[PDB]
Amino acid sequence: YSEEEKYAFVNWINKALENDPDCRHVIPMNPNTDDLFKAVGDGIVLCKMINLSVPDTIDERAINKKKLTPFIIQENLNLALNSASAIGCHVVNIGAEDLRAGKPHLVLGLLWQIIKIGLFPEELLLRWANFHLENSGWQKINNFSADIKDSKAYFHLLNQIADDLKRAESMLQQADKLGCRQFVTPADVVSGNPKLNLAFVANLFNKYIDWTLLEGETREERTFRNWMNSLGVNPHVNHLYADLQDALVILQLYERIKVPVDWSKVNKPPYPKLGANMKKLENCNYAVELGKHPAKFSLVGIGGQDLNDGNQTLTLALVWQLMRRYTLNVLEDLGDGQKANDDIIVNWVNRTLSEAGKSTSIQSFKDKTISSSLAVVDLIDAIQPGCINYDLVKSGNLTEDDKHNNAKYAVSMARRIGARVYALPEDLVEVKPKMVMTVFACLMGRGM
Amino acid sequence: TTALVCDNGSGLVKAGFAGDDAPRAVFPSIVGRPRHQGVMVGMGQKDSYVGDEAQSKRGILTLKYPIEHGIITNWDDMEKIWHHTFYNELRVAPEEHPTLLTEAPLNPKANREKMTQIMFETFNVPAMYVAIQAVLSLYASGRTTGIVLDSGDGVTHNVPIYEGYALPHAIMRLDLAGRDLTDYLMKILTERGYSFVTTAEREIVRDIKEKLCYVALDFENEMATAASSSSLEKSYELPDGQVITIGNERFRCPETLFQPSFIGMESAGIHETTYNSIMKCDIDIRKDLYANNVMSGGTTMYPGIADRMQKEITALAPSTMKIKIIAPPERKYSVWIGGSILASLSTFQQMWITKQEYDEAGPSIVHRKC
Ligand SMILES: Nc1ncnc2c1ncn2[C@@H]1O[C@H](COP(=O)(O)OP(=O)(O)O)[C@@H](O)[C@H]1O
Ligand SMILES: [Mg+2]
Repeated sequence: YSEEEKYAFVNWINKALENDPDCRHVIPMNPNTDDLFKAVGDGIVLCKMINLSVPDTIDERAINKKKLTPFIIQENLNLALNSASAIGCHVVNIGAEDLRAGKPHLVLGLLWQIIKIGLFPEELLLRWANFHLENSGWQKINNFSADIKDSKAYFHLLNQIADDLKRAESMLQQADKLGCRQFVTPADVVSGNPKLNLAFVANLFNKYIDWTLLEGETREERTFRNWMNSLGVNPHVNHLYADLQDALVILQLYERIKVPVDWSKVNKPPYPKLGANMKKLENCNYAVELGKHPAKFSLVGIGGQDLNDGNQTLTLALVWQLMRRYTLNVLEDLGDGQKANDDIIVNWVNRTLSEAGKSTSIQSFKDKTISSSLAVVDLIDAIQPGCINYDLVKSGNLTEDDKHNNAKYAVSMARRIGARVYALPEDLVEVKPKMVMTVFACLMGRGM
Repeated sequence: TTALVCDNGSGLVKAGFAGDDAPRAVFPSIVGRPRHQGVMVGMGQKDSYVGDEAQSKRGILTLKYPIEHGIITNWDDMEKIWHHTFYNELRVAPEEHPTLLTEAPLNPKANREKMTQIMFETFNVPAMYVAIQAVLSLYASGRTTGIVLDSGDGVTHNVPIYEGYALPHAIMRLDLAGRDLTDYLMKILTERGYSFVTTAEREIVRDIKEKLCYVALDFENEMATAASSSSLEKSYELPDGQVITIGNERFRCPETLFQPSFIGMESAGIHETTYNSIMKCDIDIRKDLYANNVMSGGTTMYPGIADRMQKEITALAPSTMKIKIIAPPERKYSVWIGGSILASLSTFQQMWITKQEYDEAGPSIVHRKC
C-alpha cells in the first residue's frame, strides 16, 4: 500500500517555524525526514522557540547534551516540556508521560499552538513588479496575497528576484530602496494579508512621455521635436540644433516618408577619433543628396556643412518640409489613391461614434467644442472597446488650465491602441485646425 | 471559513467539519491520574490524562468521568477534554472558525453559561452556537418530523419534533444510557467468581458489554434458555491472559434500560419514555410520531434493540396503525452528521453567537441566541 503520505508536512512545518531557525535542529530542515516526533515529544522545540528574537536564552546544548543514560532517557522530556510557558501548550490534556513516545493526534494538537503563536490602480503597478518574476520561465506571483499560499513558490521565485520579523526582509528588500520598510507588519507580510499587501506593492512601483517647456524654444521647434520623438527615432532628440548635426536622425526620418536610403554609404554612430568630423560632413552631404534628387525637395542654398554646423534656418526649412511629406503620406495612404480631403474625413468620426452612441459630434476642425479632450477621448475607445478608462476624464467641470491634464491623458494612450499621434497636447487644447486634422488622420489609420 | 461541529458526550466526544459524512474524533472521554511511585528520575510529571492516552495505560492509572449525565461538575478536566477534542481532531483554529456545540436538554443555566464563557474567554471565538443533540440528530435521518431517542453514555432524552417545531412541555431526561449499564454489568459479573471494583477494568467491562451484551426480545424466555441450555455462552480473552466466560450476564445488562428495577430507580424505562412524550403531544400529530422513531446515541446499537423497541411500542399501541423504528447504521454519529449538515447550510451562518455582540450582551447571550 502507501509507503509515503506526508513529506510535504515537513516542508510546511519548516516554512511555518522558520520564525525560530533553531527548531530546524529538531524538526527536519526541509529534507523530509522523520526526526520530528521523538524530539518534539521531549519538548526541545519549546525551549528553542525563544531564539526567535534573541539567541540569548536556553541553549540546545545547555539544557540537553545527552546525559540521558543508555537506560534512562526520561530526564530530557520533562525538563524541556516544563519550559512550555512560551506560546503555551493549549492542549493541557497531554502530559509529558504520553509525550515520552508521542501520538499523531497529540503532536498535531501541540503543533497547532506552535503554528498559532509562533507567528505574530493596484494591478497596473503590480504588473511592473511581476514582470521580473518571469526570468528564464515560471509563473507570476502577482501580489503576495493572491497566488502564494505558503512560502514554497515565493521562495522559489525569490531565488530569482532576490524570524519573520527578519524573513519579511525578503519582501522588503525591493522596498528598502526608497525606504518603504515599515508600516507593513512582518506578521501580516508572511501571512499574506491582502489589504496591506495591495497598497504596499502598488505605491512602490508608481515611479518604476516627455512634456516639458525649455527655457528658450519656439512652439515650432517644440512641434518638430515632439514629432520626431513620437515617430520613433533611435536617439532621444532633446535639441534640434545639437542632435541633427550627424544627419543620422534625418536619414531615419527619410525612410518613413517613403524615401529609400542606402545604408552602405552611411557612417555608423561609432566614429573614430580621427576624421569623425569628416564622416559627419559626409553623412550630411549624403542626406542632402538623398533629399534633393529622388525626394524632390526645395532647399536653395542648403549644404551639408549647414546641417553639420547646425544652421537653424536651413534645418527648420528641412524638418518642416519633412513633416509636409509625412502628413501628405498619412492623408494619401488612407484613401484609395492620391486624394486627400478634410470634409470626407470629418464625418467619419460622426458616423463611427453612432455605433456605440455618445453626444459628441463636430462640424469641422475649427469648432470650439474640441478645446477640451472630450471629443478625442470619445473616439479613442470607439475603435478599441478595451480602453474605456473614463476615470480621469472631465465633462462639464473643466477650466482653462485643468484640460491640459486630460488632453495629455487622451494623447498618451493614442499610441497605446495604435494611433501614431505626434501631437502636442497644447495643439489639441487650442483650436489649431491643421494639426488636430493630423490627429484624426492618425486615428483613421488604426480605425480602418 | 468552514464551520466546525463538535458532539460532546459522557463516553465518546465527537468533532469535525461541517459537511463531512465521516467523523474524526473517536476516543473515550476519560480522565486518569498517576497513582504509583516512580523510583527512576523523570516521572510523575502529569496532572490528568484525557482519553486514549489513559486508555493505552489502563493498568497503573485511575479513571475519572467529569461528565455525569451531561452535567459538567469539574471544569478543570473539561478544559482538558475540550482541548483534546478540538486541536487533536480539527487542527484548525477555533479563533477564526465557527464551532457548533452540542448540549443535553434540561441543563441548568449555570452549565451553559460557563461553557459559553470558557469559549469566549479561554478561547477567542469569532462566532459560536449551541444546539440540542436530539434536534441535530433529526437532520441525520433526513427528516424534520418525529421523535429522536438520543441515548449516549449517561444521557437519555426524548425531544419530539413536529415539522421543525419542538414541544418544550414534552421534553424529559433519563440518566441511564451507558454508565449505569456498565455499573450493573460490573456488579453482576461478581456472581461468576470474578472481581470488578477498580476502574482499571471499567474499559474492559465496557468493551465486553459492547461486543457481548444485547437487548433480548423476551427476558423470561432468555432466563429459561440460559438456565436450561448452555448455548448462549461466549468467552472473552482478558488482556493479561486469563479466560472468562459469561452466558447469563450478557442480556441482563441491556435489560436494565427497559426494567429500571435492576438499579433501583422509580423512573420508567426507555420504551415508556417515548410513549409518554407522544402522549404529551397533540392527538393530530401522533401519526407522524409513531411512524418516525429515529435512534441515535452510543447506547442503541445492541443486537436486537430495534425489534424489542418495536414490540414494546406495539404492546403500548392501541392497535390502530403501524409503528416504525428507524435505526440508521451511523447511530453513533447521527448528532454530529446532523450538525454538520445544518452548519453547512447558508441560513445557519446568520445566528452564530458572535464575540462583538457577546461583549455588550454578557454571559446570558447563549440563553436567547440558542
Ligand atoms: N455497539 C454497541 N453496543 C452497545 N453499547 C455500546 C455500543 N457502542 C457503544 N456503546 C455504549 O454506549 C456508551 C457510549 O455513548 P456515546 O458514544 O458517548 O453516545 P453519544 O454518541 O450520544 O455521545 C458507552 O457506554 C458504550 O459502552
Ligand atoms: Mg451524544
